[PDB]
Amino acid sequence: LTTSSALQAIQAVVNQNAAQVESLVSGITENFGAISTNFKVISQRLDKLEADVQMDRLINGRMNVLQLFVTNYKLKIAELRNTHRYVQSLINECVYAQSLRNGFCGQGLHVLSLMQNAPSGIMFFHYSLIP
Amino acid sequence: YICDVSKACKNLLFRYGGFCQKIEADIRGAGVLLDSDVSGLYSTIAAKTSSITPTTDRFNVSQFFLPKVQSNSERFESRSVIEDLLFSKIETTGPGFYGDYYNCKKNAIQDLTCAQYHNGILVIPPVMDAETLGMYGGIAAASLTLGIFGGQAGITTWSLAMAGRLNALGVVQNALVDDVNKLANGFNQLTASVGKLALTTSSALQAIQAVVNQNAAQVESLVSGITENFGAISTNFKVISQRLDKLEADVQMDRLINGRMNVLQLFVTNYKLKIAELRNTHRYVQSLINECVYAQSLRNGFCGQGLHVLSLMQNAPSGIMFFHYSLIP
Amino acid sequence: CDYVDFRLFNGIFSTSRGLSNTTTVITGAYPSTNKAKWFCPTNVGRPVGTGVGIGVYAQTAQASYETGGSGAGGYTFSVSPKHVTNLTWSLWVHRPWGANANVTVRLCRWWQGPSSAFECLVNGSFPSSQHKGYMFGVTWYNDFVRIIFPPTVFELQLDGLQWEYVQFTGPVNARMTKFNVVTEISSVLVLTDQSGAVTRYSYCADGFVNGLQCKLRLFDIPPGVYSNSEVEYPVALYTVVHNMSVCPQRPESYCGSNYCPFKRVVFSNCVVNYTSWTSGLLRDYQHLVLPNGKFNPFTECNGLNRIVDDCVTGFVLRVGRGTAVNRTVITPYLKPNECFGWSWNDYQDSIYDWWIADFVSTGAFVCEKNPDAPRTGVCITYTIEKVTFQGVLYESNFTFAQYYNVLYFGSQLKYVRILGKVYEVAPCFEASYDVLFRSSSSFGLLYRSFDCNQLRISASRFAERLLPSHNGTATALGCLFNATYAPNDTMVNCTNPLGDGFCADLLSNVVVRRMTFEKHDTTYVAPVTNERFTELPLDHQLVLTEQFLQTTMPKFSISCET
Amino acid sequence: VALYTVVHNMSVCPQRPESYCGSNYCPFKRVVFSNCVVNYTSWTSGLLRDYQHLVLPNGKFNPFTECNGLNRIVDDCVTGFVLRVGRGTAVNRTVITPYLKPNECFGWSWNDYQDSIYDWWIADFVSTGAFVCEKNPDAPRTGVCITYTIEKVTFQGVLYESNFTFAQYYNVLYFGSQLKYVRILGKVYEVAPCFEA
Ligand SMILES: *[C@@H]1O[C@H](CO)[C@@H](O[C@@H]2O[C@H](CO)[C@@H](O)[C@H](O)[C@H]2NC(C)=O)[C@H](O)[C@H]1NC(C)=O
Ligand SMILES: *[C@@H]1O[C@H](CO)[C@@H](O[C@@H]2O[C@H](CO)[C@@H](O)[C@H](O)[C@H]2NC(C)=O)[C@H](O)[C@H]1NC(C)=O
Ligand SMILES: *[C@@H]1O[C@H](CO)[C@@H](O[C@@H]2O[C@H](CO)[C@@H](O)[C@H](O)[C@H]2NC(C)=O)[C@H](O)[C@H]1NC(C)=O
Ligand SMILES: *[C@@H]1O[C@H](CO)[C@@H](O[C@@H]2O[C@H](CO)[C@@H](O)[C@H](O)[C@H]2NC(C)=O)[C@H](O)[C@H]1NC(C)=O
Ligand SMILES: *[C@@H]1O[C@H](CO)[C@@H](O[C@@H]2O[C@H](CO)[C@@H](O)[C@H](O)[C@H]2NC(C)=O)[C@H](O)[C@H]1NC(C)=O
Ligand SMILES: *[C@@H]1O[C@H](CO)[C@@H](O[C@@H]2O[C@H](CO)[C@@H](O)[C@H](O)[C@H]2NC(C)=O)[C@H](O)[C@H]1NC(C)=O
Ligand SMILES: *[C@@H]1O[C@H](CO)[C@@H](O)[C@H](O)[C@H]1NC(C)=O
Ligand SMILES: *[C@@H]1O[C@H](CO)[C@@H](O)[C@H](O)[C@H]1NC(C)=O
Ligand SMILES: *[C@@H]1O[C@H](CO)[C@@H](O)[C@H](O)[C@H]1NC(C)=O
Ligand SMILES: *[C@@H]1O[C@H](CO)[C@@H](O)[C@H](O)[C@H]1NC(C)=O
Ligand SMILES: *[C@@H]1O[C@H](CO)[C@@H](O)[C@H](O)[C@H]1NC(C)=O
Ligand SMILES: *[C@@H]1O[C@H](CO)[C@@H](O)[C@H](O)[C@H]1NC(C)=O
Ligand SMILES: *[C@@H]1O[C@H](CO)[C@@H](O)[C@H](O)[C@H]1NC(C)=O
Ligand SMILES: *[C@@H]1O[C@H](CO)[C@@H](O)[C@H](O)[C@H]1NC(C)=O
Ligand SMILES: *[C@@H]1O[C@H](CO)[C@@H](O)[C@H](O)[C@H]1NC(C)=O
Repeated sequence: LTTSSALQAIQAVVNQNAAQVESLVSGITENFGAISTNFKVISQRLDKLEADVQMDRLINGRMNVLQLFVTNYKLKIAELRNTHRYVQSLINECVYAQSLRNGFCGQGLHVLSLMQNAPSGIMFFHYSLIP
Repeated sequence: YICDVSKACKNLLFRYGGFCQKIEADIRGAGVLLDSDVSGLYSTIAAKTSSITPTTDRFNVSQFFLPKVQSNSERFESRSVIEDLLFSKIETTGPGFYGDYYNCKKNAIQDLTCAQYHNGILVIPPVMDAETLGMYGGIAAASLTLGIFGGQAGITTWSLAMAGRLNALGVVQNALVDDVNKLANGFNQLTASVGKLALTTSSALQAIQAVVNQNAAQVESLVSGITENFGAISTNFKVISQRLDKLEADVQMDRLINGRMNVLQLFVTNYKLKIAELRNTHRYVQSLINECVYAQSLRNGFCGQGLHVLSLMQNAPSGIMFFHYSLIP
Repeated sequence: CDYVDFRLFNGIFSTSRGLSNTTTVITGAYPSTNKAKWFCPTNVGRPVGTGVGIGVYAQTAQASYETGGSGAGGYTFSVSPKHVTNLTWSLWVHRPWGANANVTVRLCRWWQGPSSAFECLVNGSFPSSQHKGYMFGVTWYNDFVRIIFPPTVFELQLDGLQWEYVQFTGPVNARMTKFNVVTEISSVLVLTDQSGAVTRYSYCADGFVNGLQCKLRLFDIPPGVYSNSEVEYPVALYTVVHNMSVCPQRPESYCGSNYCPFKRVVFSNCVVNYTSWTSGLLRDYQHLVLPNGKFNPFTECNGLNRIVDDCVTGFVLRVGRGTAVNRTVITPYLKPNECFGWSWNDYQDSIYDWWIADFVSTGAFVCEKNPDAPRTGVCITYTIEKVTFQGVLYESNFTFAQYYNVLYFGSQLKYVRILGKVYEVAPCFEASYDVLFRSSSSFGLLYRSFDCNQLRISASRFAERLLPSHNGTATALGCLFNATYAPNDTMVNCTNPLGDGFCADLLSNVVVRRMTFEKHDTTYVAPVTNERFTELPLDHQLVLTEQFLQTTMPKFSISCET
Repeated sequence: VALYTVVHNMSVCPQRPESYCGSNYCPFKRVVFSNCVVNYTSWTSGLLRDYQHLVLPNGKFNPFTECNGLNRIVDDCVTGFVLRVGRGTAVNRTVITPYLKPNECFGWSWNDYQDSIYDWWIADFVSTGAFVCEKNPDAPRTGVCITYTIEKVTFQGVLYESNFTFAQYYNVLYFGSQLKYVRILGKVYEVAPCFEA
């Protein structure tokens, strides 16, 4: 992992997924300042004004975490639209054909390209002759 | 950023559902993706030259694209003449922290740090930082000759290289000295017209200013997020707990913490949104270097419209500018 | 003290929840790991030690296999405010001589540890551990009493307690019960085992490496470059920046001949003497004296803190007079942002004066003293005109308009005015540093925002700010301290990048080199149009290059009501 | 659902402080109620005509008539409090509610009804971390999926009896951010996910 920039690119995806999951787990564990995460507890112990202040703290705290997950998820989809068009060009032009484009299948004279599944994606193996 | 020295505020931050852990994981992973892209760019940029340097006969490429030779002064400069004009035509954004940052990058003083620290936020250079380098000098230098002299060296001059390029574009069978001089004059007039680009007319200078204007607007947002009080009586937390009772001190501290959390979170989202655009921008940039600059392309309209003669590249504020030369009828 | 068992600290650390095998930072009032802060002398008698702070901790000696038998140690200690009267609460904790002894804990109000008190909140006796070494403590930071005799913890918030003074005795056996007065709040990194019990700790401020351990949540730090360690600097609040004149007098409460409405006076932008509002004889205002011996004007507020800490906003003050039945002054109905107080006028006739202060919006402040001139040339976290900023003040010949006390250039604070003098606000560049870390005995420091040329750090401007680590090498990355800087050497294999084409070589000692990249060739061959030299390859190297591209994610279905 | 405000057994509370001040004027008598099981109708004399105003419409005794910031109706568990008592005289059968600081509750019952003498009590709910309930908790029903609330954290799941042991200071045990074990009435339960939700 310390020397391979392809293994490092996979670990960066796997590390960003765990950090997002902890955010959803923490968003329902913590109480955001209210006396409990149980809503019936809150309305039973407090008066009407303070029960409405603290329920507003829980609802907004959980809304913010959940909304942040959807934004990050939409931000990852929008990157992958133009990543897929790049990926379809590598399959059609490097794997299933012989390309004329300098440096597109690696630097040097292109011999062979193969492809393998990886965690959340695809790895391309480009073989070339450099002088 | 949220709770500057207040230990009372830092004891309240654990209530929010993993905010400060998630901020520090997102801004650090985004810089890892930024460093992974910039490193791939500079291994594409770094390229072999010929051991015998060809002579530019009447093409004035070294006066404009190549780093300026050190004059009778101990003020070393790494930039070319074109790279200096691109930094100096970009308008200022006024007083503030970002305008101080831009002018440090523009002035390019040797052994002077441009990093700033404010309120818990460090501004660190990326792994290579194009803004202190000339494109065709240095440790990671780009090749000037690789896309018209090719990868098997031996063509002695630029006049002999350009004659072969006009032959391969099918416009002259065997180029004479008047055919090559006509191409050298048209090159030199266009290259001298770069120094007269205004911001109002140049869509390339307008694309740089749009990046520089979005950076200043984001910096003001971080500066305003710790200046304003969001409705609380002060930005000092110890003031708040000393003057109010327990219920109202907890209402107003919640206003400051959420107000600063919202501004800081918005910066990380915008920063992640800019990283995600630049992943597929870099793959486009690597294709322009490999296929337009370091080779001769067969793709219509990819290096500009018309029959493609030459492409060169220069550093710009936060990026790269490609100079495409073509023959249209 | 000669020997404190530091392995007993594990039992007084705890987290909020049970955590298996984790590493976390906890924060609170904890015992010092400095053995000179402890107290255990042997003499002919029992020595009485004292201390001032927020807490106390204690360890009994190892009883098993020590030739003691049954005598253990008494550890009588008391905690009290700075001025003990009939009206203040105090603590008294005693264990007797022997094994199988009960600790008695008493939180009472004594008129005289005495036997008879007015009233007690804690009057308890309970068994304790003596079969091993045992550690316990009592803390009162921000008036939240915590009595930690493990495994149980008793807690109670008691506003206005103001405990600070600790006394403790212990009978010498054979040793003695050891004592540590806690003075401040600490952060501690801890490691838990499978069952959630702390098995390894480290205080975040015992040294330089300990602060980096708490920043990274790691006990064994691998070599690397660790950015944005921060320096803390003290604080300075300015509720006002100018001199105020004295306040008016309190309105007189004597209504002349008939019924009359109250007399209102505005207090605003002035310096107040609150004990001028009473007669001056102590027996009239004893109920207004705080446990720290300080006069306090108020007994009850609506929406505000009744304890006045040196500055409030402006207020409108109204006075009056009443009669107490059976020595009981009744608090009236208080509107929001009002505070009530009273003192005796004719004590034998049960006549009292009262005052209600209605804190309305004025923009101005009522303080108990005038501000001081700032200390120039040091980095301080200031608060001026409700805005907090970290920085350095220098005296300046700049002038701006008299209506303003701060001056901005864009969004940057440039000048302030304090007591009529104008100060330039300068940034303290040395607040942030990185660590270029090999091990605990070999590291280098990088001050990334600090240009440390020799003209700047030698000036009188930087005299109060110079530390020994600021005398390093000025680089394009900032100020590099005790690392060698070699910008002519290169590395193509950079594991530790610094930015700007620099790398940190952390193999033998800490060196900063340059990065390079391997130069590649192209496949385009220029056409041969005349006889010339060309450069053909003799053989080729076969190369495998890998390329990862993310293509997929899982789908999500969300019930947002759930 | 299944709420646990506490998970251990509590002993009984102390008695209400006596309101009779001996010979002169004296300050009130304060007692701390915390981590205990309370009988609120022990705070009255016991004759129904003294406390009729404290009986709720559902027939239940309620200790309080007026609160500042809290709900006056007590639903089986509150936080710990400091309780002070006193005694007064009602004119024309009208007990006056005094000034209440925030987080305080007031209540009263007749002491000598013919002479219009009443006892009163003010409970000041200060931060203790502990709770005052009217009964002890029960053992959980194992092997069914329940939405629990334990140590102020709500989770859906299934409890099974376990031979696992963790430290006595804790009532819940996490592996990372996942709740794995709880302790209820001294017994340790494995938290399992209900996959069929
Ligand atoms: C291209 O470079 C040549 C260098 O030989 C320039 O020619 C000289 O330019 C200087 C600057 O004005 C004059 O003083 C000399 O008289 C010129 N000498 C000759 C022989 O031309 C030329 O101006 C450059 N062209 C452009 C468009 O920049
Ligand atoms: C503190 O309390 C003690 C005891 O309650 C007070 O001492 C009494 O003072 C009165 C006169 O005010 C004497 O008649 C009594 O004989 C004293 N002793 C007792 C046991 O009551 C003392 O005055 C109080 N001090 C203050 C400053 O209030
Ligand atoms: C604190 O508790 C002790 C006992 O633990 C109380 O001492 C007893 O007080 C009663 C009533 O005055 C006496 O009859 C006993 O002789 C005392 N001694 C015992 C039981 O050993 C003490 O009064 C309590 N303090 C307060 C203020 O109530
Ligand atoms: C604040 O007010 C008190 C109360 O009047 C002042 O104390 C008196 O000062 C005079 C000096 O003229 C003395 O003769 C008296 O003995 C003081 N005590 C009393 C009880 O009257 C005090 O000087 C004022 N100022 C400050 C700064 O405390
Ligand atoms: C910072 O360190 C440098 C290097 O040690 C100091 O420069 C030396 O100062 C001494 C004075 O004691 C001179 O005699 C030497 O000629 C200097 N140069 C060397 C040793 O190369 C400098 O004084 C230090 N400055 C501060 C502010 O500590
Ligand atoms: C709660 O307190 C009430 C009031 O004292 C208790 O009720 C009394 O219990 C005794 C039993 O010893 C009976 O002799 C009395 O007749 C009961 N009523 C009255 C009005 O005194 C009750 O037992 C206590 N406990 C519970 C669980 O309710
Ligand atoms: C000590 O405590 C035990 C248990 O609480 C009790 O049984 C015993 O009577 C106590 N003895 C004394 C002298 O306090
Ligand atoms: C963590 O706990 C497990 C058992 O749950 C046990 O292997 C050991 O105590 C810890 N292991 C590590 C690697 O921390
Ligand atoms: C005042 O004190 C007397 C005796 O000291 C007592 O009888 C009376 O109830 C008290 N209260 C009032 C309101 O008079
Ligand atoms: C301010 O003016 C005085 C008087 O000319 C001068 O001596 C001083 O250097 C000036 N600057 C500062 C920073 O005091
Ligand atoms: C402010 O008040 C102090 C009080 O001693 C006085 O000495 C000083 O002259 C006043 N004025 C200024 C400008 O500091
Ligand atoms: C590069 O450096 C790493 C760490 O120093 C080392 O493990 C690796 O073998 C090196 N590889 C080359 C090709 O130098
Ligand atoms: C009490 O009742 C009497 C007659 O029953 C009445 O005159 C009086 O106004 C009432 N109120 C007070 C405060 O005495
Ligand atoms: C717990 O221990 C007992 C005694 O050995 C055993 O019978 C039982 O299977 C164990 N496991 C559970 C889940 O009760
Ligand atoms: C808890 O209280 C109940 C009350 O009946 C008792 O039966 C039980 O033994 C106590 N202890 C445990 C561990 O449940």
